[PDB]
Amino acid sequence: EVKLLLLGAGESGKSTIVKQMKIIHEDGYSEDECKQYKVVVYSNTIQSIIAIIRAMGRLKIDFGEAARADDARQLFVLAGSAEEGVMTPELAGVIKRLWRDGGVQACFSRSREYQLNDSASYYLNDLDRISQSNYIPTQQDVLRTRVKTTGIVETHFTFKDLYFKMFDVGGQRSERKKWIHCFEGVTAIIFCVALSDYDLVLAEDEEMNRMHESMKLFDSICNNKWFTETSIILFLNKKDLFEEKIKRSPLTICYPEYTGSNTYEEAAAYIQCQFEDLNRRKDTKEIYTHFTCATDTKNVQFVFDAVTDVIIKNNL
Amino acid sequence: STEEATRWADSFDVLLSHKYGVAAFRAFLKTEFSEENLEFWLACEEFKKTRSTAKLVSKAHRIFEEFVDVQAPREVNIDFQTREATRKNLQEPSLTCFDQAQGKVHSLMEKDSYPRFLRSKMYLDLLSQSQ
Ligand SMILES: Nc1nc2c(ncn2[C@@H]2O[C@H](COP(=O)(O)OP(=O)(O)O)[C@@H](O)[C@H]2O)c(=O)[nH]1
Ligand code: ALF
Ligand SMILES: [Mg+2]
Repeated sequence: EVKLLLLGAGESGKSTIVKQMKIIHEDGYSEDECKQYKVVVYSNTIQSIIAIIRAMGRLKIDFGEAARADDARQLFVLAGSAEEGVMTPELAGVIKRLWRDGGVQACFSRSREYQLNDSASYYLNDLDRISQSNYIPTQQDVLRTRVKTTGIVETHFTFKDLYFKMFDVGGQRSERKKWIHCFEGVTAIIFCVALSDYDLVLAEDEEMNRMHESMKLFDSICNNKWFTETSIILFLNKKDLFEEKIKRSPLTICYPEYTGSNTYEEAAAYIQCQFEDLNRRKDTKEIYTHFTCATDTKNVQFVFDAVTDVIIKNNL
Repeated sequence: STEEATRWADSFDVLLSHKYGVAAFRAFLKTEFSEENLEFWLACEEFKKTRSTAKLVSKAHRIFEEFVDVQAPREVNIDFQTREATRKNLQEPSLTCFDQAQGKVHSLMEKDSYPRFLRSKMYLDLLSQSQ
């Protein structure tokens, strides 16, 4: 038996790692299970374009074309039209024209100044495909969905003749008073950190840098006496999003002292160092760090295999 | 009984419209440590039935202290925008004071907890025992 906790701040990738365990180590996503995520894909798409439009007021950004004003009004009225899982051609076209507008794109480019789902552009760039009447979400579409977790959710699966009791939790501040319930007899923690958080603020506190929040939380977890004998695994996640973002948003936003390059390898390495430095028992305890893309099955399978080996080796 | 238990799976709102569906979902949410969502949602439904202003003002304050404030013992998982709108609404409470926060919490239960409820051992036992 291995009791495994997935911890981390909101949106760090915990439940996505959980989806990957189902894909790799449990039963996978049937077509019928995929179909159940259609209304979520639609909602994520609709809510994302709404969020960008709404932000254009806060940000003092006009539409590239005046005609989009009526599309925006139409979008707000239609927003409920797809709660039964049908995106009307009308809604689909409204969204397409808005997403292609230059003002909207200027706002999208500045999404760190508001709250926007990571999968927004993923879906919006695939609007033609996802809007067809016969649309069935793909396995990657499912992995990309955003559903906020509340509470503590236990699942199980077997791997390398081990029985995993896996606990997935909510990451927002309001949720964290609940975590203690699952802190007994923990074999391993996978602590997820969104690398791409470095220039974002918390949805629950817009004057808190998301990576600073993650650092405080990791400090708390890594050094908690409950976990002295627990294998601490750090997933520096959203490596794909980070690779893209680092070329346009400087790391100094998060770490004003950073004098390295704004390149994936250097900036990623620096973040790893900042998190690993939070270990106040370095002579006594390892952190097992991996750079991850939680939406990439091949990557998570490889990393989780490695993680399992660490856990076996640490329970000999 | 089996027609009622199977009716809970028709949609989240159909579940919520049945007393016994609410009770089952409550027991389920306790097992996932997320029952505050349902108790907040039910509190808001009750609030909307209030007939006097003094009663309305007091209940709005109690709901906010219990569920909405950052220090609330049963703080619901809502973003700053939603919590702040609610805070502002509390200055001159009306029957729509919690609509934004209630909608967010409804969506949270509907999309996260409710699909797992429908696949739960608890619900499957209720179905198999029904009638
Ligand atoms: N591109 C990309 N998206 C990711 C990655 N990890 C998570 N996501 C997405 O980020 C969003 C938040 O992830 P989620 O697992 O729900 O976060 P949780 O709150 O920690 O459970 C979801 O829409 C995921 O599809 C990643 O490594 N790369
Ligand atoms: F934001 Al989460 F699970 F931490 F949805
Ligand atoms: Mg989650």
